[PDB]
Amino acid sequence: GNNVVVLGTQWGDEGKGKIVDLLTERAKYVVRYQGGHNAGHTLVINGEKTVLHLIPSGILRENVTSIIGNGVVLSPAALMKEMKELEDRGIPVRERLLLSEACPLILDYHVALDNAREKARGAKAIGTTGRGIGPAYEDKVARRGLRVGDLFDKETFAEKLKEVMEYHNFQLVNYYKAEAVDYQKVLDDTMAVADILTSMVVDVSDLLDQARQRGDFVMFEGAQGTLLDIDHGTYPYVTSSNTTAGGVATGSGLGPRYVDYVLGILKAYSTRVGAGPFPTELFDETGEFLCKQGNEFGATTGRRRRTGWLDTVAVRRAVQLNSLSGFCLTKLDVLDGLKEVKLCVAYRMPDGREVTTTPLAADDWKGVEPIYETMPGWSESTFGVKDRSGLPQAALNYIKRIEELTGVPIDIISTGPDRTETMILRDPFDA
Amino acid sequence: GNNVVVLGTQWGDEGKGKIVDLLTERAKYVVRYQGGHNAGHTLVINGEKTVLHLIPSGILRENVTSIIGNGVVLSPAALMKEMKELEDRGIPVRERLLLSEACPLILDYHVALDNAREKARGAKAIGTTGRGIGPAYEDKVARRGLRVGDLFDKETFAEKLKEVMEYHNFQLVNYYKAEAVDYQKVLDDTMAVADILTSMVVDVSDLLDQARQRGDFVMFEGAQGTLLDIDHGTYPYVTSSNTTAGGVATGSGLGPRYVDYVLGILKAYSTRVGAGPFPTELFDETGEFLCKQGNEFGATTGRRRRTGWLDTVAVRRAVQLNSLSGFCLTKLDVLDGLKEVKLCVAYRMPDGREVTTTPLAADDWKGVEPIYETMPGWSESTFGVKDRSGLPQAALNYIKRIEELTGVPIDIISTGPDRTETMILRDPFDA
Ligand SMILES: Nc1nc2c(ncn2[C@@H]2O[C@H](COP(=O)(O)OP(=O)(O)NP(=O)(O)O)[C@@H](O)[C@H]2O)c(=O)[nH]1
Repeated sequence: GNNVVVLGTQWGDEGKGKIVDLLTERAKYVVRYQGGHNAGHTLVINGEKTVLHLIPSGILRENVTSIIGNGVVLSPAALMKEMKELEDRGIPVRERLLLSEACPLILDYHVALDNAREKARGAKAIGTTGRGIGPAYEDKVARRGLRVGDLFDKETFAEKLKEVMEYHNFQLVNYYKAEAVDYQKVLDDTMAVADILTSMVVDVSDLLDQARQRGDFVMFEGAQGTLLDIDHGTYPYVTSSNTTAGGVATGSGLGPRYVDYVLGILKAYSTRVGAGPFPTELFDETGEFLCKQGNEFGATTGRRRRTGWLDTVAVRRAVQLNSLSGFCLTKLDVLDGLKEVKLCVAYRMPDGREVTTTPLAADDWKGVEPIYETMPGWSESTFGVKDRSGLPQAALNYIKRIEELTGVPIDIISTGPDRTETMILRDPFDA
Repeated sequence: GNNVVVLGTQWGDEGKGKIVDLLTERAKYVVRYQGGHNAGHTLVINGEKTVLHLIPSGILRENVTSIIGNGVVLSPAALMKEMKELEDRGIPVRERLLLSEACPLILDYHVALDNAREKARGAKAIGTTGRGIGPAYEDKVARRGLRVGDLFDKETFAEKLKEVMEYHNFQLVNYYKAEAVDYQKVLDDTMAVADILTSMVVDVSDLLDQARQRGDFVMFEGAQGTLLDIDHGTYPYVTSSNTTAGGVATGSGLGPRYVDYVLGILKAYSTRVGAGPFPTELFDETGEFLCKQGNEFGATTGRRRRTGWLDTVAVRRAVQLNSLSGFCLTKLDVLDGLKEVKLCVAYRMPDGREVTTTPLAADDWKGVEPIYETMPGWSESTFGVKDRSGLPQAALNYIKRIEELTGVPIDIISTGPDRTETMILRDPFDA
């Protein structure tokens, strides 16, 4: 179809950046519709390595318009830093990047709440919560937060700000016993960029509607894993926003019936970062092997992610929630050399009952036994292969099986970090 | 299509109850996916007139199953009230109703927070003092709240309740200087009906997928007006949750691509309750005529029910947001007797530009002048008419200009309050 959605179908880290980058070469628009400054996309800005957490990689492409829909919470501090880093590198950001007037603003006190909460709520251990995303979403639903559009009328901005801050400072001092955030500073910091921020504001919904009508290629990229969905993920080990493809309408303004193709980035094996149920998890040699061959490390205070086999049950849930059109399998090569490969085909419940659906209504994941299916592995490398013929039969059978168990075709296969190492069996846009 | 979404396209009060009752004769499943206990649907049963704000109207039907999706914030109190009302009028609710374990719970403290907030700074203003929908949504986003699914583990429920009730009581007492909320009571109030609740629990998205395979008729029911959507409405004069068709996916777990038809309920003229932009508002005898002849005097639900001409510029935004498939024009009869009739086709901006798209959700709305296209009216009666030949050439001309300005057909036309006072040109289910 023409409106393409690309998201992670598991618990994050599916390896979606390369796919996103490759699909941006044919797209007219790239739209972020959820999350905040946590996109995590590492790019090579002419020899120099750089990560982008807010601005879409489509920004590097000359004929592409990068859009930040109302679903993304925007820290002005974060955008300016990225804008400057990019413009410093020759990229004319301010003319390829558009924002919604409805984006919720993340200010100092928002981050302050997070920092405060992690101390008490969590503990003195890897408590990386410095961001302020959640609090921004919270103020949004409580109808007490600020939006980019509010910057258009300064007088009111200041009044609105003042009120939300006294409310927040109260909690900071009298409940968390943290410092208060200074009002004048927030106001001055924000007013300092108000004209920049609102100069990039556009009527996003109408814009996208015009593109749809003209048949332009529009790519919607999700930043977090499907199973981290606040609503359908594994509560409470979920993020502050909806991550499923259904979040595209709300977070961008485009109607639901306009999603043509939903590309689900699927990793060959599974990983999880932190607490949460993970039935296929491996606590042995094979695990350690996936972690090593896959380089499943943080790249920042990395404690080394949890590994395990591909969970077909877990993936069936994501097919449902996202109405997946096809998969893009990644890291197939990471498995190169395993005498045998496993894939969970069902969960066995404590009572004996076997299921193809993931746990609901309490009766938690606490005791699901994974029913695996053992496949022989392959020795012949799959790294770099650019055609289904370079792929050994074993590799093919495995892929073949995933398709059968899910009922969704693997339309793209990734076999290396570079863009040339990619197999396209269908193509999201022209099909 | 088998999956039908139905909602009002303006600021509510579009006359959708009748349509929903109608469409409910073919629906196998009727689902609520957004908001809370502010969805007023009036009905007659044991000769008495009963109003439901939570339970789906389809509860009257026998071979229909009603479902409250995870998108609805649920108040046990309000669920027991309606439940009992129906049990009393001989309807086996326990049998026909189903609920998501992911529905956030609304407890007394949430109502306290809401009430404290508006019955405070700026008493005579616009904020809260009511149902407690925003606080429950907020707890959900902060991830500190309780879900229907917590009722299974009664032990964990009681301590969880204590941790969160401690957090709000502090707020209530110290910041609002208000009565705290007795924990023992809330705990006792929820235990009293926990078992009742957990029995109605089901995996909703798994259930909606099976229905989708066997071809069952699923009607998704919207509760508020489209232009009141938290994100895309006439902010700040907005409601608590999302009101556009975008929430069916996040709100029920149904994949976005599986929505077949979106029916937008559309009143033949405009109304709005309370504060807020309203470009086509009347300040002459006509606005008084449309109110009196339309029974809009704080009748169905109001207090400040302003009246005006239909706004195609606003209606087009509604088309855009919901991917409208077809319109159902309601209260055609109200315009019976008018000399002329008007439609807003463009907004003149205070500067001077004449636009056709909704100005940004924060611009000179109170300062925008609507451009109208006038049309001859009809002395003949439309009321009661049950066949489009029986409608006057003037009427079936107005009908066509709406079609032509919105670019969406009107598949159903309501000519009076009786169920039989309806014309179904197409039927969302067969389309
Ligand atoms: N004359 C006339 N009355 C109508 C028509 N459709 C509905 N009504 C009447 O006008 C009101 C419409 O309200 P109702 O059908 O309850 O829907 P609603 O209150 O808009 N639904 P919600 O509040 O959930 O959006 C009712 O009092 C109803 O009897 C119509 O086409 N013509």
